[PDB]
Amino acid sequence: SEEEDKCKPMSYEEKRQLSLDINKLPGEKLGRVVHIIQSREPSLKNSNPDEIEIDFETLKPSTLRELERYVTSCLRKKRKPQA
Amino acid sequence: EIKLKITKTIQN
Repeated sequence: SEEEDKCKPMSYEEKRQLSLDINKLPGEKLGRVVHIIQSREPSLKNSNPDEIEIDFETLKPSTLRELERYVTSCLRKKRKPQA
Repeated sequence: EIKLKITKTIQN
């Protein structure tokens, strides 16, 4: 319950791999993450939804753990509906 | 210095 929103930041390796794990999500699944960051990080909700600007060094620790937790749920499966 | 330009949701 509180481990997600009151989490500590992940390392540079993990943040970078998180950029890579969202890159793995097919457009359908991907649209969630683009939305997640934009929803949690108001400062980048000005980014065009087609070309969203994510700054992994500014995202909240909970944002990272929402992004990672969500994508890993997808990667750890046969994620080939639109890919 | 890490930026993720996720390019998607483009209208078709």
